[PDB]
Amino acid sequence: PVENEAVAPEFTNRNPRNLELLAVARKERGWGTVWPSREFWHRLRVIRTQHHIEALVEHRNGQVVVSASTREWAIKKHLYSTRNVVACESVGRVLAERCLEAGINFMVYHPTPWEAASDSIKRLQHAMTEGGVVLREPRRIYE
Amino acid sequence: VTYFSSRKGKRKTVKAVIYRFLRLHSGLWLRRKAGYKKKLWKKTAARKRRLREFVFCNKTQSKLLDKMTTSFWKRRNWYADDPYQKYQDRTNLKV
Amino acid sequence: SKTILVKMMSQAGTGFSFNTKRSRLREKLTLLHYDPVVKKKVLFVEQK
Amino acid sequence: TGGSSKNLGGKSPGKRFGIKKMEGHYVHAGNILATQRHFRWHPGAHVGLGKNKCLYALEEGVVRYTKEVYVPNPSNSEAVDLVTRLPQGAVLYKTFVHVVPAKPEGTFKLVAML
RNA sequence: UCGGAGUACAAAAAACCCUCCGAGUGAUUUUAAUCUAGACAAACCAGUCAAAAUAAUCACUUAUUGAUCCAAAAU
Ligand SMILES: [Mg+2]
Ligand SMILES: [Mg+2]
Ligand SMILES: [Mg+2]
Ligand SMILES: [Mg+2]
Repeated sequence: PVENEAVAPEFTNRNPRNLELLAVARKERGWGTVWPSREFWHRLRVIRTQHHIEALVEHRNGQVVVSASTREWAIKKHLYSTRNVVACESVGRVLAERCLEAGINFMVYHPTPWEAASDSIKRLQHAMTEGGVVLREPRRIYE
Repeated sequence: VTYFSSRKGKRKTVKAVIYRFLRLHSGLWLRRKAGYKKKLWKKTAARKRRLREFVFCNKTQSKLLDKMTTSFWKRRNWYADDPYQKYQDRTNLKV
Repeated sequence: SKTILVKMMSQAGTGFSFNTKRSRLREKLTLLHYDPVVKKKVLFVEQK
Repeated sequence: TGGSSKNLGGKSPGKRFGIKKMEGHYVHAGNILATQRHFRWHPGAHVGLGKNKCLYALEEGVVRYTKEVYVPNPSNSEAVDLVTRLPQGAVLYKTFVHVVPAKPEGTFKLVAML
């Protein structure tokens, strides 16, 4: 027929991003005497230092995929008073922007019972939502 | 068990085995689980489920139940609508 | 004190629950339970 | 002579608590790993915790044991305080079980060429 | 009969008219569902966990329980 006709039975998809994006990948369902729950593809992590606000996105491998920190000269020069709720909104939607560019629309966030009531975090989550990024990771298919 | 009867000289059957058990033609015997109608409000949903189920008996038992049953219950049976008829044959058994 | 076995009746159909109750009667028995037939969440009423 | 020994009911069977699978054992999804009355070993990656504190394997794999840092759930108060009063240099450690997945997650088969 | 320690020091098991403590239920609220992989345990009978698929807690917590048959009941 054609010299290109041949295909072969089992297809290799070599990129690590694939199965996750298909939702058919693995999470680690487990731990559960410990905290936080380690079941996720992507975990939003927010570290509040007495000085700087830092926001990361992590893979269960520990790798830091996309981050927005204040000590970054970009956000540093554009605004005032790092510890402000305003600066948290800012880091929030900067990480939103950078997340869409990285094409990850889904991550999980596990704040602390006391943390979840503070303004900085509510505004982090609002910045995230308006950014278009969905928290509460989609379920696994045939778990 | 009566090994030779009075009037016919045949071998009698124990009817109390015929009321609680079921013989498939493979030779597996099939029985209810003890205490399934008994004191339900005490037990967990889990235990209730475990109790409603039918189960299979080990070799020692099937063997014993066979000695208490005549040829007539070891017979091949085709019933109209027979639920268990799909279960009477053994498949893919490599011993 | 004693423990009373009570039989709850669903609003709809033949669904019947069986459960235990307290002599002193801390909390009178009225439930929100699961009916199999309509596959629903129901109000179950304490009966005998 | 009155021989009354005042003690009663020493007798119970043992519960066979202990470790069912050993490090480097192959496991199928659903096998109980170990069963304990108090937490001796905690569930790690791909190990589920039963309401009676059983540890069962979630994936198909190889069972591994590990010493890891222990960060109690902020909802569980006792452990929170135990973590609180420690001197400022020390962290807590525990033993965990893990399953290391063997089978790949799936395969892409060519069904039809149209 | 049933469960915690010891005896039985670190996988399991393990005796006595051995040494010591317990249970033949309370207190709530949130009414804690179906169906099925794989398992622990186990002479047998009974006991235990539990993914996927559909739509109980506190009281050391572990023990709070009785098989057939036969009876009464309603579904
Ligand atoms: Mg009664
Ligand atoms: Mg003992
Ligand atoms: Mg003993
Ligand atoms: Mg499920």
